[PDB]
Amino acid sequence: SEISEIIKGRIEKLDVASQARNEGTIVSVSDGIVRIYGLADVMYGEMIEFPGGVYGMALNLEQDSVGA
Amino acid sequence: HSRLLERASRVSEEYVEKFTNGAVTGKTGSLTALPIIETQAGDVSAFVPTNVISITDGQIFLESAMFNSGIRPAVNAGISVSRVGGAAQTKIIKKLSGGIRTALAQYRELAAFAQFASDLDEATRKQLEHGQRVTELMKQKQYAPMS
Amino acid sequence: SEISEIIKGRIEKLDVASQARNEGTIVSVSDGIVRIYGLADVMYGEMIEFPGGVYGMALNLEQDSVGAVVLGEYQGLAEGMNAKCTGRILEVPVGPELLGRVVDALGNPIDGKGPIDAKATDAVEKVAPGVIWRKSVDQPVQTGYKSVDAMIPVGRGQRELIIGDRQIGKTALAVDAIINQKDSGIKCVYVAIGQKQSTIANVVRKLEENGALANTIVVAASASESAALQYLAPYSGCTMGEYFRDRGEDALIVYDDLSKQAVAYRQISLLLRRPPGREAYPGDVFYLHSRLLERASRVSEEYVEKFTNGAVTGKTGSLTALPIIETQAGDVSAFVPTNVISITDGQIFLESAMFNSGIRPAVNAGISVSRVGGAAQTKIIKKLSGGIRTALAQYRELAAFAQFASDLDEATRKQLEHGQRVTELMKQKQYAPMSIAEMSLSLYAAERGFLQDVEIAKVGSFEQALISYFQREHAALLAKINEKGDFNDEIDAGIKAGIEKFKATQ
Amino acid sequence: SSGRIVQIIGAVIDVEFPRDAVPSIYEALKVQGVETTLEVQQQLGDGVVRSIAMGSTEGLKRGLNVDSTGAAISVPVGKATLGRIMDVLGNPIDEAGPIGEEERWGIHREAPSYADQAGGNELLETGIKVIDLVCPFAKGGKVGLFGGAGVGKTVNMMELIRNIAIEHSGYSVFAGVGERTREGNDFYHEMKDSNVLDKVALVYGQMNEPPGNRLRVALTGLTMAEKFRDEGRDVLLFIDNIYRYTLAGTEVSALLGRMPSAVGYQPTLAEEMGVLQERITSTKKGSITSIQAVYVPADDLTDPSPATTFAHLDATVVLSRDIASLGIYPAVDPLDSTSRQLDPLVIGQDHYDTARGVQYVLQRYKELKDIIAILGMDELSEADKLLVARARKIQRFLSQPFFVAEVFTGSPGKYVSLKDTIAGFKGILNGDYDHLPEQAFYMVGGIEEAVEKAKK
Amino acid sequence: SSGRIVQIIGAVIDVEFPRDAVPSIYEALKVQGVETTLEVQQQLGDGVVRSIAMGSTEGLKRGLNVDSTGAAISVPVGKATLGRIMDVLGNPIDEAGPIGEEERWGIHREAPSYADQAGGNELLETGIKVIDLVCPFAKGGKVGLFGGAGVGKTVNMMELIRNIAIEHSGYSVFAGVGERTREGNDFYHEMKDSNVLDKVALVYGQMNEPPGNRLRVALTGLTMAEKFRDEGRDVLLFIDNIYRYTLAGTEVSALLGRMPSAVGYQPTLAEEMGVLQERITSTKKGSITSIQAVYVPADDLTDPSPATTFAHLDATVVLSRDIASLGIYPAVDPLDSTSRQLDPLVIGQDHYDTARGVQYVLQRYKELKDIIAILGMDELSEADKLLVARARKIQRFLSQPFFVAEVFTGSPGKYVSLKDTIAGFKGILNGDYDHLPEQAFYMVGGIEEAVEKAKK
Amino acid sequence: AELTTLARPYAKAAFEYAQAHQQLADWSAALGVLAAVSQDDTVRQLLKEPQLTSSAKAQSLIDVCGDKLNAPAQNFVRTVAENKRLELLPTIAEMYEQLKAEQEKSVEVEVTSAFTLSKEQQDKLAKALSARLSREVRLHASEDASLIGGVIIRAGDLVIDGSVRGKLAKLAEALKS
Amino acid sequence: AQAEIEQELNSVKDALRAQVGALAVTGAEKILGASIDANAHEQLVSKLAAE
Amino acid sequence: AQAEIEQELNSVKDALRAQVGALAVTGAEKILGASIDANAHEQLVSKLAAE
Ligand SMILES: Nc1ncnc2c1ncn2[C@@H]1O[C@H](COP(=O)(O)OP(=O)(O)OP(=O)(O)O)[C@@H](O)[C@H]1O
Ligand SMILES: Nc1ncnc2c1ncn2[C@@H]1O[C@H](COP(=O)(O)OP(=O)(O)O)[C@@H](O)[C@H]1O
Ligand SMILES: Nc1ncnc2c1ncn2[C@@H]1O[C@H](COP(=O)(O)OP(=O)(O)O)[C@@H](O)[C@H]1O
Ligand SMILES: [Mg+2]
Ligand SMILES: [Mg+2]
Repeated sequence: SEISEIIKGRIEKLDVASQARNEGTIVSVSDGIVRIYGLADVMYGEMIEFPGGVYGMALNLEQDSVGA
Repeated sequence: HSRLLERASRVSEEYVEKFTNGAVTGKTGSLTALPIIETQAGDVSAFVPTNVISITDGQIFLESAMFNSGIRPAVNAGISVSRVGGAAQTKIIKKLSGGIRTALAQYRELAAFAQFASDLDEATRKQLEHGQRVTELMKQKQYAPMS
Repeated sequence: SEISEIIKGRIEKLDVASQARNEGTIVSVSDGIVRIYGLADVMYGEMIEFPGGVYGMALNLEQDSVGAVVLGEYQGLAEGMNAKCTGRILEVPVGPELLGRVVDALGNPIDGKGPIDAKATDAVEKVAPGVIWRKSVDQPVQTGYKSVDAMIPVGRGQRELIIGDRQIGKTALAVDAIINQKDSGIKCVYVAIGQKQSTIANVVRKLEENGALANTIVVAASASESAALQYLAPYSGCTMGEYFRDRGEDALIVYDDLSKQAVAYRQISLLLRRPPGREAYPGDVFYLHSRLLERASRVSEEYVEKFTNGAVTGKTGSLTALPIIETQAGDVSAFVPTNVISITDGQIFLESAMFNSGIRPAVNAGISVSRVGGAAQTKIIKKLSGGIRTALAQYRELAAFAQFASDLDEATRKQLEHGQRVTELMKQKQYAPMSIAEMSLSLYAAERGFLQDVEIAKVGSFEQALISYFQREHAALLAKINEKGDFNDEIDAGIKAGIEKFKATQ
Repeated sequence: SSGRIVQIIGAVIDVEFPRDAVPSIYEALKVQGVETTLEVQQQLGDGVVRSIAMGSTEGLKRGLNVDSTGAAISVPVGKATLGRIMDVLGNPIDEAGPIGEEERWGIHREAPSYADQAGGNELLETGIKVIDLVCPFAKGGKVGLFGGAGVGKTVNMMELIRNIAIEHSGYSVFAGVGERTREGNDFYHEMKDSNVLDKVALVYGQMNEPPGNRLRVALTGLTMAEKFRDEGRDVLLFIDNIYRYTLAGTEVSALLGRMPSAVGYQPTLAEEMGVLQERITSTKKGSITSIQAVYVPADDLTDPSPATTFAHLDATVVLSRDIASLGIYPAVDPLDSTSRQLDPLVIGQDHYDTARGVQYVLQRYKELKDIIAILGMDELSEADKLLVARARKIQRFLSQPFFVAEVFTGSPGKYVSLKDTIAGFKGILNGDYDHLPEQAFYMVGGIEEAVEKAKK
Repeated sequence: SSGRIVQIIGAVIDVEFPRDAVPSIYEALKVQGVETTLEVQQQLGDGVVRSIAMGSTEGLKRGLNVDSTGAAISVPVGKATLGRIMDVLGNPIDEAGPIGEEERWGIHREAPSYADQAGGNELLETGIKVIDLVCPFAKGGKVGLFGGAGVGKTVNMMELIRNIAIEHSGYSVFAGVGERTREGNDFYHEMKDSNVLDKVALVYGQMNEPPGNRLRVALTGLTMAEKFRDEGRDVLLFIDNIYRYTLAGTEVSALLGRMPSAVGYQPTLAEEMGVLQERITSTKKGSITSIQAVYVPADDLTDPSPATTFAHLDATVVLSRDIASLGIYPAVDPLDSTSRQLDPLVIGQDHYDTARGVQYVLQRYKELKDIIAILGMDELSEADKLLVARARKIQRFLSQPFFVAEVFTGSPGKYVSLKDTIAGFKGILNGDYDHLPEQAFYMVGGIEEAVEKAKK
Repeated sequence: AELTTLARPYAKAAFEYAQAHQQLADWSAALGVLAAVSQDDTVRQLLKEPQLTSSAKAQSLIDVCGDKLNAPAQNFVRTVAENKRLELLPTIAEMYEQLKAEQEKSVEVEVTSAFTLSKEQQDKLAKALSARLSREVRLHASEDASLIGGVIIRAGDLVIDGSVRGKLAKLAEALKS
Repeated sequence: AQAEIEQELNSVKDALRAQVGALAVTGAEKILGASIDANAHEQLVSKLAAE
Repeated sequence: AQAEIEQELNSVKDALRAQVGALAVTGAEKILGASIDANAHEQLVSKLAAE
């Protein structure tokens, strides 16, 4: 098959667990679409807040990542 | 379609006798096929119509303009053709229908050319008159076959 | 008598020491693409060496494997075979030793006449001379055709496209343009891409029968050869043509099918899995032809003195290109034709309707154009081509009235027959190139009205007889015009007196 | 060593071998138990090869052992192949038992080198007016019969075979590629009943056979012709449809992991065609004269397959659906058909002027046709009225009844010598037969007959 | 910090950086030991960035070190760029040494905000009569230039370059998007000979450069123009061909693997055009006005490229081959050329009525000329023959001697004002000059010069 | 994609962790054991069933290895199983050593001599090879009777050949060209 | 026709020169295959150690 | 010429066999970088049985 967004060298699950459901980390950026890892409680169509006053909209809620 | 349509065939006496283990001898066997294909607004360039026209032993093209013009059988004699020809006809019909399709194909062309021309020779007027009669004869009603 | 005893000694003057070699192993082989595992130091464009004297070029340097294309036959290569870096980019032999020889896309001789003695090699992929090192195009390149040399002139360092459908004279026009250079001073290069081997041999047999082969380099990459060789052949031929330009001389190059080079580059790209665009071509198909065609140029005296390091001085070198492209049913809006029409300095359009109407050269002069124009013409042809343009333009406007010419007004009826006589003058035969003096007689005779009493059906025999008359009784005047194509009141009066005398006795 | 089937998808099969025993590209493999042959097309990696079945896969299973043969498909060649019907693998497909071969060649081979090509212009007479006039064939030359569906490719080829192969003193190879099984039976009984089967080798791969069979049948027939050429003989090679070779590659290309190109064709269309076409040639040892029928998808001559084929041929004969739709046969298009032998330095000025004369008259009439439809005939000038008559007659005089078409035409077949072909058209262009009605030139062989038909 | 090249596929290069040092989108990167610049297009994630080489990739290998610069491609700006030829990166392609720059600006920025827009429509007085009357340009506007070669395109650009600098204290910038190297050398010498070279900055992206260079050259030239606008000037930005800017975007989009849109264009077609065109406007400090040559694919005005470009054009200037033959060198077609500023609510009732009066008279004359040709000059009424006389006088008064054309015209150049232009045409329409010969109204400048050329 | 491409994230994760916690030798043994267990025909068959959940497959593998996996290794195994990558364990085990070797400044060379073997010979070249490579060299000598006389030294993508077969190859292409 | 005679002669003699080389390679191989000993193998290994 | 070439060809055909042994010992000597004569004797007199 093919490598997915969660499959990164820094996603070290040393402590297998889940914490921080209202915050995430940007995985990649391309032509106005961002992949975010960790936003566990984000709703479909919710406003996402990024640094420097920029906002995103949640469109793809997948097992491993959020597309905005 | 080629794997389906190549089964429709005529088999020799030797083929039937072997399969029937000698039970049937002196008899040839056959399967004749009449596949149907639908086109969109007369477009034959589509992938499926292109494939099937290239597999069969002939085709019968039905035209919508002819169907609306009163020729209900609607067989376009210029585009339709049989790759068996006269071998598929009885002696009487084979002799009487000699070059009628190619003569109808030429009459359809002569009519369009002479639409706005001045009086032509006897040969032309005679051919134009003979053509309008076989065209009216080829018309037939549904459920009314002829021996 | 024998030779073998004096050659073995040289082989005993070759190194046997160990050399560090960066190496990989073949992992997969398919459709002419060998994927190798290893080769961490191979460069984009470097040539790889496989077992058996087979060579490749690295084109996909991905993170985990190398995608390489075979410059030969790949059906003998296999998984587990060893692959070695060579440390070299692709280079071809260059120099005068290539003239009169037939070679493959790598410079190997295929004619069977023996080994080439080239004293230097050069890179197939190179950058074109920059803006500031060029000189404006103002020297002519005669093709020997009255329709092309009078209305669509080609200059030294220009790029003129030959465009049109299949089987209408595209190859004939370019081969005749090469034949006409045998006495000019311009060296010629013909590149055959994706042609069948027997067709290339009929052109060489025709170059040899007309005495043009000794002035021509023939580069071949036939239809059964690897797509990599067909993709590289135009660059190899260009590199052989650039030798003469960079050293102060002039050359002419013909690319017989740039559309077949584009098709070969598309095959390699889709097999490397590069993202596709319009008509399935890769995103850099414009850059493919543009990188090739911008090398055809005219360079200044300062570039030639810099390159030659002072050896050659006062001379400007050039490379003129005649790329050929085939259109499908007259569709010039296709992707590859659109790209090349925008890259070139002008276009010669050949038409199937004109070719079937007996107009053998088939040049549609109404849409064909040369952006260099009159700067690429000698003084005599520049003066006599102006009226030829007006007469053909008038004929294109008033050609339906031909069947109602009686009812036409006299002025218009006068213009109509002039247009029909100038149109019949443009018809010419294959392998019959005309010189500046011989073209001038025909153009002068029509432009000064000497055909008004000649039946449109006898214009050709009139032309052929007129040239034969001047070749015998006016040999000194033809020799004078052929020096530089100069014009003055004495030449004008001299030609007039000869045509008047011709009508009075022949 | 031995391999196991790991993946079957349609006609494509993957076989995994020890990483030290991976079979070569184009190598033939045999399945254990099942009677099936697989040719390696690609080495995916890790001891696995991708192959295409030369038979059906309905009986194949995952894990079946496959054997490496160490070579490509080897077919029988030489004198033993004459008067026999064979499949792609060279097996006999006639009930006459085994073939006494004394040698087997591999179907894959290099094309003759640039130094081995040979040039010749010996004119070959066909007996057809349109061809003998605008498409003069040459001995050792390559001919192509381009056309759509139902316009005459098979019929015309059969007439040529009859007017050339029967008289030809040398041998002949007939390859039926993606052909109707009924045409193959009619031709076999025809060669057998005509006593000419003794000098003709027959290879058949019809439409009912798997893609791999239709993809290599052309290489089998060509391998037999190459053995005869290399013996110093003069050979005739007839291919029923070379398009089926390209199509079999399109049908299998996507399953082989190749991205599609324009008009959904394999990205290797021009190379796969060049690799076959460069072997069908006349070298310095012997001469192969070849006639290929070329199918044109949807009658569009700009389709990538027909468009890539023109450059490989010496003589290009074009059949038109618009001419066939008017009851005119052979339906050759004189303004689209071409030949390299059409050159005054190869034939003569009289022939060339007659051909260009016919073309000029037909090209001008193609524009007056629409003018006559709108308005009327009366509005034309006298020269145009006079030209329209000769054009309509020349179009009809190009029609010739053929012996192979008697079943369809109903009339007897006719053979016209090039002399009569030139004489008649020259006279019509001169206007000598302007006294004859238009209907007199339809299917009348020589011009003389036309003069007689006008009286009936 | 520094990263390493991980993958090379044509002009597309992937580079891997430390997790704390990943470069930003559009950031410029430098390869160590080679003169190659990479512009970052996308952040793939896991430390890796996708960039497009701004040069050739031949000879590069995996593992080479790459250095981040901290900002986008930064080019020299200001007075030092005048009379110089530069590449996409701002390097001096002419052999004239380094540019005497005092400042450098990045090529990527947002368009001026809603609050930065000027308070109305102000005409740009070009000093050319036919343009200032029939094709009025607005300051900060975009003008589409249509026509073939050899019709005066280059001379018209040089005259505009001279007039903005000498009569308005402005400057010019020329962006050679996909420039032909031969034409780029010829244009540089023509401007030096015409003494206009010190009034313009030349930025060239030649056809043989990779797609990324041809796409960014328009932003490099626009960045130099933005600097002069901030100085307090009105500037001219010439774009050699706007279709080649669209095509370079299509090529880059295909290389990056994006899914293509309608007719095969990039999905970002309207956004890429908007990002370039929205910077060209009239601000509260200065105004960049642009003249852009437009190419129409397959002569189709509905094709996505023409369609998108026309949405940002304020005027259309058409150059005519026919008009040139007449002898009017400006060669602008008064009937086909148009402007959105030709509205009485913008230019006032007087300018509008004068321009529409000239167009009305010129239209009637074109209809009457077909009558004179088919039926003869006597068939016309007295009013129609009087109109023909005014139309011919109007047609010749649309001509003008330019300061850069003195070599061709053999007469000194003229700069006519908008006031003099309106007054001159208003009189000829009313008949105040009906006694003068039409030739007196040829190549004169203002209307008083026609009256004086007449006395003689 | 290449198993190496799919194993690169997992391997770099194992290495950055082993290095920051001084466990570069413990993980080598754990990954070698995990790779080993997964290849067995019984375990291979078990891992390919649709009945088991990702956690059940992960657990079964930690139980067979047991002490061989430290708390962190067992969690890494749970990450690999959750993502459905248990077929890449041999590849993941291999790439870990490569990152480690570049860290330790060492190379595993693979020398192949024709007919002679001596303790003096191995070191004689390990000095030059070390000097050239700027790394410690763990030679792995072996026998290649195919060679007429000489040795073939392989290290990374570098292949220093001094075998007479290599001189034969050179002499042969030279003589036939 | 005049040039074709010389190229034929030099082509055939060259084809022979390559065959002679292939026999010489085999000879050298058979000779070395019966001449390498420990005193020579050490010289080969120690010589390589300096390269 | 094709008939003439065959007359000279049959002379070189056997003349080459008289010197292939020298090419083999010099080749072996250059490959080894030392004297080979001590092991050339039995090879030089026997290899000619397949040339
Ligand atoms: N004066 C002429 N100029 C050009 N072609 C001519 C002329 N007179 C006759 N012909 C014939 O026209 C044909 C042109 O063939 P040519 O190969 O040049 O066409 P082409 O367009 O290049 O064909 P292709 O596309 O297959 O390469 C030849 O048969 C040639 O002999
Ligand atoms: N010369 C001809 N005379 C009569 N019928 C013909 C002729 N050529 C083709 N046909 C008709 O077309 C068919 C045979 O043509 P064929 O060779 O099969 O065409 P294609 O191969 O182009 O599909 C038959 O149905 C026959 O009636
Ligand atoms: N304003 C003008 N006055 C006089 N001659 C002109 C003028 N504009 C164009 N020409 C003539 O037309 C030619 C072509 O004009 P140019 O601007 O170079 O068009 P293009 O760049 O397309 O070639 C010039 O060389 C000159 O001969
Ligand atoms: Mg050609
Ligand atoms: Mg058929």
